[PDB]
This record gives sequence, structure tokens and C-alpha cells, in this order.
Amino acid sequence: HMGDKSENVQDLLLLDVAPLSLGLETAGGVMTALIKRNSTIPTKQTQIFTTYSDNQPGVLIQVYEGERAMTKDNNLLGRFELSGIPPAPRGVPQIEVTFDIDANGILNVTATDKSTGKANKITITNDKGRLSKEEIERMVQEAEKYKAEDEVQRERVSAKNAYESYAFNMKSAVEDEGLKGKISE
Repeated sequence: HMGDKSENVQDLLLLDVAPLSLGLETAGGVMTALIKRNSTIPTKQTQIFTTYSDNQPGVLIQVYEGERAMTKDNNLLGRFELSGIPPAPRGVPQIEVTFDIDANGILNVTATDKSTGKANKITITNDKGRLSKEEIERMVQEAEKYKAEDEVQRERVSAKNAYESYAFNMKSAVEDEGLKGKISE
């Protein structure tokens, strides 16, 4: 035992360098990349995403490739979510995502619920060589170049804690209550 009865011995070559970055978005709608371009192996990334309210039936993972602050200018790879528990606003705002990169070029992303031991794994692969260098060449430059546009969304994110600095005058307006007695038994 512990010696593999079924060992997978196969020949293959990878791209060496990761095309683009990979990650999810957190509170404020800002992307946070775990794995970055030009970094494939050996490395393993894991991050806990926490937003205001996820209200998910477990954990949600939107697998998009690229790098930006805006999630709109990236390229979707796929989607998978773990639905095992009733969608709750509180209790499940922690998206636990761990990317286990296999030396064979297999992206094994493991997601786990915080309420119960519900784990979900999916094999993300880019095995099919069909990614022209022009794709990554333009994106590596444009995504960075358009970070100037990312600054505009970062603005409203920074405005969150800035608005938090706004102190209100009163707590609540005291409404006029009517206290009289009309004898009508």
C-alpha cells in the first residue's frame, strides 16, 4: 500500500509559462489573481475570497483567465459551483479555493464549503494547444495598458471607506406621536 497500484506514466510537454493570470474577484468587484502569467510549476496557490454577501449554496468559482481589476475584460475558461447546502447570506461568504497544479499540467482546483465537508474538484486543462502567442502578447500589454481604466473602478472601491468617513448628524428623526382620548368606548 501507499505505492500506487495504478500509476499514470505518460509522456507530455507543457507550455512552460502560463499564458495569462488566473483568479477570482473579491469584495468590491475587484479581481485577485492567484496564479499569474509565466508561472506554472512548481507552484501552488490558495486564497480565501470574502465578499459582503455571497448567499451561495456553498461555494462559487467563476474561472476566468486574464488579469485586470475589472472582470469584464478577461476571458472565461469555465464555471463550476458547489451546491450542497441551502443558500445562506451569512455563514458562507468565504469562498475557499485551492489550485493544485500537477506536474503533468493539470490544474486541480479544490473548493470546500465552510459549513460542512463538501469538497468539489474539477480538472482545468489547457492541454489542447490552440493558443496563438498573439493572444497572450496583446493581452499582456493591453490588460496592463488598460489598468488606467481599472483605476476608475478602484476609485469607487476606495470611495467605500472614504464614504465611511462621512458622519451623519442624527440617528433617527423623532416622529410626532399623537396622544389623545376620544371617548367612543
